[PDB]
Amino acid sequence: ASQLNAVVDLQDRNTELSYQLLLDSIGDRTRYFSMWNQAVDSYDPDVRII
Amino acid sequence: GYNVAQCNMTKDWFLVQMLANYNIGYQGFYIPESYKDRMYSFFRNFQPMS
Amino acid sequence: INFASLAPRHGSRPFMGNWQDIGTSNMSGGAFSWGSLWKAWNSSTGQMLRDKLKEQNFQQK
Amino acid sequence: NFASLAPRHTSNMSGG
Repeated sequence: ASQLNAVVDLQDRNTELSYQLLLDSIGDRTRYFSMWNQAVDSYDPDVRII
Repeated sequence: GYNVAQCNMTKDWFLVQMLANYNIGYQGFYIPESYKDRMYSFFRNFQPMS
Repeated sequence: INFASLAPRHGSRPFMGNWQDIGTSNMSGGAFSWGSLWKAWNSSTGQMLRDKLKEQNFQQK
Repeated sequence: NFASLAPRHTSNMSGG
């Protein structure tokens, strides 16, 4: 009925990074979930450090 | 004579990071509990080299 | 001071830790509730993935 | 009052 937009998004927040940190905080991060394509990037420590 | 961990980090900065992340530092340094140290936490990614 | 104020307050109830909290641990019979989770170069992938398993691994979040 | 339903038998970035 009333087009009172209930999402007021600013360009100062970084919602992507916020969700990235929240997913780390509440649950384990290593495990892979295919549905959300939930697979955190990571390097091989024997490649980053020789 | 202000370095720690056999690296370049000063005692001040290491103390501040550990205090900010694990409430550790006023009662002796020690490896924080694993659940407090997530993937994006400080200590996990700390990697001194020489 | 009731000594109370000095506590992190989490909600109008000053959060004070359990009374029975002082402590002992010597050698045998006593242990804690958070614990140790823990040829060459051939296959590769399962291995990269497992190295990645070195993070928080259980619970008590 | 609602016990007939029960089975019978905050995170900001920091906070340590």
